[PDB]
Amino acid sequence: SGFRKMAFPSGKVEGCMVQVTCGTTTLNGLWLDDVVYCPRHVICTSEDMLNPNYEDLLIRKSNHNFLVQAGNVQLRVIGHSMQNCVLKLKVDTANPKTPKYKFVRIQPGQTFSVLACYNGSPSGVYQCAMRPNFTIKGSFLNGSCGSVGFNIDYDCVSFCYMHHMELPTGVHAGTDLEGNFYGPFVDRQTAQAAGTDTTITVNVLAWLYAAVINGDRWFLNRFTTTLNDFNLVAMKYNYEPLTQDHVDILGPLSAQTGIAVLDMCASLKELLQNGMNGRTILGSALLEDEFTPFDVVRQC
Repeated sequence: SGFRKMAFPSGKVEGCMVQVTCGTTTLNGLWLDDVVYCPRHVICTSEDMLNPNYEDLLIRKSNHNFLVQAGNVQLRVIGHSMQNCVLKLKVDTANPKTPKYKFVRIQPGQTFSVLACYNGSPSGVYQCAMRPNFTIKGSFLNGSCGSVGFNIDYDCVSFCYMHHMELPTGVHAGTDLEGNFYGPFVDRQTAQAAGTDTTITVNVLAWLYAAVINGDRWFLNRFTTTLNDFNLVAMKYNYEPLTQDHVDILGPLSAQTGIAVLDMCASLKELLQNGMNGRTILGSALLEDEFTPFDVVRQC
């Protein structure tokens, strides 16, 4: 037993991180098949980021301006194009370590694993959630740019996130591997607002279920509730409102624990209306939202 915030094993993706250097900028790229994916602001200087025009600046770049380095060996670049905010560098060799992979755009509230890198080398791996405002709360020092996040299913790596930039509020932002940003952000160094960060209600429910599985039961009050009353209480407290789909997804956990979903909603409402009084749940003094229902089932 016990319950940890695990991340997927990272060996398949480590096999794929390279370093891309253009002009005086250096960040990390993703070498899959005979293509390398990286953020396009690899081509920008620092004064460039204040207001960059990417077609204009890309037009003063040719194939030999880009240094792709994998471990100690240099990749030969034989084509370059820009798909939204990712640059794609066609190189002359396939990655012999390319896994079975896919590019998927996740939805808010789902989770993934980030492999944090600097200079094409990994330094760490951690599990994080796509916030409802499409930012994430990561760990990214300079040169982390181009780090990717991913899920693994059996043998197949679904890439879902590539890091682009840190907002002036310390949260981070990025794109799918087709270059479209998660959220209303742009790759420009200007003041950009993230909206209200709400809590991923269904995840919190899944975690309370994980808590019951592992013996932590003290929050299980004697009430029940309705979906409407619960959304009332959720919206007062900046909680993403609960839908019958959410209730369905928690079916497995419901049946395993013998606790109806709406009874769980009653207990969660009570926790929202009265704090935790100093008790913990699974060793946390606050309500966790970075585990999906699928996360909880996989671990348990």
